Amino acid sequence: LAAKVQEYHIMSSCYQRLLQIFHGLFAWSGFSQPENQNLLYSALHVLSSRLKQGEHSQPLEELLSQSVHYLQNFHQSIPSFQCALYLIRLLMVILEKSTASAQNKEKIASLARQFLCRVWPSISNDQLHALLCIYLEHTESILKAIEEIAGVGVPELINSPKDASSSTFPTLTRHTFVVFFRVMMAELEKTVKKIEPGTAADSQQIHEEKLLYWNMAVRDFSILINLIKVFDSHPVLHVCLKYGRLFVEAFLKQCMPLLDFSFRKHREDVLSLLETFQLDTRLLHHLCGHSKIHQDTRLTQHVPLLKKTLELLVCRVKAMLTLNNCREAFWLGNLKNRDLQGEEIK
Amino acid sequence: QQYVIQLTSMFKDVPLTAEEVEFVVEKALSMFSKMNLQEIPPLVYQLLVLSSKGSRKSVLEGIIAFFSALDKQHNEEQSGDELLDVVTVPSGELRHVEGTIILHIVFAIKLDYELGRELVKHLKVGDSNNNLSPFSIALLLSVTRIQRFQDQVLDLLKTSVVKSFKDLQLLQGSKFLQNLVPHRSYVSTMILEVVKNSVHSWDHVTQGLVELGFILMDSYGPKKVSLSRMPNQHACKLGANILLETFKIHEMIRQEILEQVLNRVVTRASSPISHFLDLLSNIVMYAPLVLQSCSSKVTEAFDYLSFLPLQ
Amino acid sequence: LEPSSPQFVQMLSWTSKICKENSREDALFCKSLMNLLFSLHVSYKSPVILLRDLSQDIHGHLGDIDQDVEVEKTNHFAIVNLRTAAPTVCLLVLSQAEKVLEEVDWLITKLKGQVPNQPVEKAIIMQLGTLLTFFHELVQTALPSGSCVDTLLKDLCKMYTTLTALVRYYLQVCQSSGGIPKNMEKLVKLSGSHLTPLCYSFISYVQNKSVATAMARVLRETKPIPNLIFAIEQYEKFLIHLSKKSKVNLMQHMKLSTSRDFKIKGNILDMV
Amino acid sequence: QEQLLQSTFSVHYLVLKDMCSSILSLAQSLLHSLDQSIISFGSLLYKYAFKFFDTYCQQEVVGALVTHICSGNEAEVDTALDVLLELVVLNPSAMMMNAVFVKGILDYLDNISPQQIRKLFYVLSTLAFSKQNEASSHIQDDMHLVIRKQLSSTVFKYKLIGIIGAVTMAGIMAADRSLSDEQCTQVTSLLQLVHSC
Repeated sequence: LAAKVQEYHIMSSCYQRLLQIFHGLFAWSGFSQPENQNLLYSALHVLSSRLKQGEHSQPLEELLSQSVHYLQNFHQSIPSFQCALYLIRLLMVILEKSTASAQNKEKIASLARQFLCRVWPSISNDQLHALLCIYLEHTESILKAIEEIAGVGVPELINSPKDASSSTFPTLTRHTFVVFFRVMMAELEKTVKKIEPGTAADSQQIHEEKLLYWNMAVRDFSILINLIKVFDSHPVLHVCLKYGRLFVEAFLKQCMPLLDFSFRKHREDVLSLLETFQLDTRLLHHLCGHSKIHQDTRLTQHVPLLKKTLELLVCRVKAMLTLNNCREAFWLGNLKNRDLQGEEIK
Repeated sequence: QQYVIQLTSMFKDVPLTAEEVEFVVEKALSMFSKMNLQEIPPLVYQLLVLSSKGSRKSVLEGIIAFFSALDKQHNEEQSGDELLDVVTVPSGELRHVEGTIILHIVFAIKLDYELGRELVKHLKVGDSNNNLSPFSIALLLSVTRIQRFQDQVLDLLKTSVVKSFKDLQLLQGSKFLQNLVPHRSYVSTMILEVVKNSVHSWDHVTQGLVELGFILMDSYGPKKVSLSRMPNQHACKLGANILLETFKIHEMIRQEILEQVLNRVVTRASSPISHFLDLLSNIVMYAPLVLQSCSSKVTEAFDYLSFLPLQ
Repeated sequence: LEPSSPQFVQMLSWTSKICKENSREDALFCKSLMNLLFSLHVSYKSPVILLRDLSQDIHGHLGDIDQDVEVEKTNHFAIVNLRTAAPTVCLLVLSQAEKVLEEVDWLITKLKGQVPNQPVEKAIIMQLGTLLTFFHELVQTALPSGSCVDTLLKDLCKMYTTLTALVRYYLQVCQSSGGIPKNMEKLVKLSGSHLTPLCYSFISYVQNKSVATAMARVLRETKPIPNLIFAIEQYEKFLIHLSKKSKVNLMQHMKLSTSRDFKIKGNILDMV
Repeated sequence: QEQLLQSTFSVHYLVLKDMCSSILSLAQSLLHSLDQSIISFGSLLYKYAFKFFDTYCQQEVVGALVTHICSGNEAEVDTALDVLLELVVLNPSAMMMNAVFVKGILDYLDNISPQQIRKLFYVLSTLAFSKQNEASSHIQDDMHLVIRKQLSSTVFKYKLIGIIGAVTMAGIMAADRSLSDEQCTQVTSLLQLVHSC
């Protein structure tokens, strides 16, 4: 059908149901035990035969990958979005059989981007969250993908006829932007959390690499909060005001010691890092004040803990300064409260 | 006011919703005073065997509140000159119907644990927990005969008495707070009255009572080997009072109390055992009473006396 | 002595008469005497007036934090001398205030679990309105940077937690839509215009002017100011809840919360 | 593991039988958990305790299992019923004389879900149809009357219980083994009776 709708709407549901059956069959706990490993091998052989048969006896890796290449061919034409998510899930459960995952975690992510960039003519928020969570984790250099999505989100808001949200990501609208924001910030928090510094025993290259990684992380975090100025609605504001607290807690907990260790060797980088984070925390304070200017219980519910773990950072910066015998260098001062757009309220 | 016993047949087979059963149990609560004292236990049996498939909190709450109020009224208006005076139903009838009803409730709880879990969660304590009463304390003490609820009710009783003694120690320590509030019956005298009231020929609470006494003594003994010591000392005093009180009244249990006290006091561990020693000296004051029941445990305690150190 | 007799009253009068008369250099003697006075006076009425008119005298001797305020010292108690007030009396009066807050919070939780709630509310409001003058009086003192300022921050956090418990109880009560009388309104407005901004002005002065166990001690320092900020913000949030419930507004009286951002200097080059 | 407890109950059963009441109390206490490993361990503890100990402790075991079944909680009911099934298929003769206690459960048929009633009738039937009982087959001819008096009732719920029990007992009575005798005629008579009722 590259070049009456009852049959099309029936076969679409059949196509979705079929891959649902496949995913249900290929993802049960019995395959963990080695009793039915022969049954699993026979099923994989049945799958892989339709490419090129002739060798019943084969290594597991070879026919596993051949079956995967067979199933990947169905991305040529599928009619819905649920079908695409199910195909991705089935590929996900099949590929984890192989021990090595050097290339699989990249091919899955590339296919997921190929599905997400497809226009999908007519989609619901409960499924796009899962698909974008699959895409966002599997790419290497998560911060690069996050920053790229943030830098291609602006072709929407800069020039869009009303509801004609055709960006270079054709599934970025004014009704589904909050899902993108939520998964983006959640994945940023998750990938930040798992970093760990230790004992400063490594060479200068390791420390400079970690500082560079953190500099990229905080730059992207600033560019991800900064565009809530133009998108000020209840759910996006709520999700940013929650996961910003989460990220600040992660930054204080995990990479304050790494800030402690290398103050001697690299003092010019860390100070600029703190100023760059200070700008973002200033805007977060502006958000915290704006949340209570207009009384709204559901959004104000989170501001006490945010204020606590955002004064914690200032006091811990003072603690870091005192740890290296430099107490006299600390100097405080209040700040002028601003609105979200930036003014001087009185 | 005569066909209420057969008024329960309407809620047996047909399904109902919560509002109408709540209304009829409210009517039953309002007519508890009207019907009779003696007719209550069969009605309680009928409603409680109905309650498995329907309302379960309401009936238990109503029974507990009614009997707490009746006990409170009888206790308040019972005091007076030993002469002709106004009184409601006498003690010999009231304690007996309370015993039958508590035994029936324990049996019904044994038939389905959900009622017992609802009862335990209902009487959860910090807070005053004003629903505590001699009847409710007796209930909680008699549920301990089931293995599912033993620790879950003993720890609640322990924290309750600790909270009460903390309240007393806080209230006696100031004038302003003492000036504002009127005193409420603190749960120490509540249990100390339940043990005395237990003379009326029911024994299904003695085991819970002695177990509570021993737990409450062990958990708050003087471990010296300053503010929190005063509740921790009043609790031990209450435990000793409770144990000595159940020693005299009930006969079947006095063989095991002395055995436990001896088995806990004759040790080489050199742990502080002053309170157990004081209790043992207090309960061997009634020398013939020990000789009637348990004259053997002291003998093998004597046979072991050669091994212990000098102190 | 039984706490109702002419002898008890004359004994308390005699101890108060000494505490209003003489001056002694020793810190132990005055601390024992103050403990004696509070032990007598705590069982004859609430000491909440004594704390106010004692800390008002404490505030005179040390000085304000603004560096340009002419206090009057009011000479209430002669035994609270210059060398007496700094490490000894302030810590003790803070402990006594913590005891008073414990009593008030027990009253509040008892009365909330109760549901005669007409006069008890007035009494609690009276005590809070009295000791809030105490806290407002000794916030601006230039206390020594030892443990006394940390104790003050801990007790102030306790005060705020108690007051939010009271506001929560009024949330639980005002479901009748008319349970906000004037005695609460004065308390809330006065708490807005006396204590809350001065907390921030004090925190500015506290922060500004100054092996593994060293690291543990350093991390031990960082708790009280964030704890206080969290308590204050929780208070304002529950106040917003109460304003949304019964259609009145209370955030008119108290201003917008100021916010803090650390700075730095290029004076670490002096270190090397 | 479980061969550890197997050796425990195999070698030192004579000394361990002194405090078997405490053993049963411990098993009863730990059967009230939520996972499956602890519950299975307590189940096999009951089983092994019944296997080696004295007849009085066997009576105590079956009493504890009966009160477990009538307690009410679903996991306890299923576990205790499975324990009884494997216990009666393990040592039918010792369990045979204690049929009174297990039959006494049948008075409480409002605390048990409909599905577990079939399992209860199954375990009771396979208890009452071992050929060791043919010397004095009383449980079988008692249950043929219990089922009749259940089916001839007027309450609908007991009629449903009766049809469930009659079918699941006729199944065991006409079980295919390694017969074609008068027992088959009795099976036929029971089926036409329960069809007419």
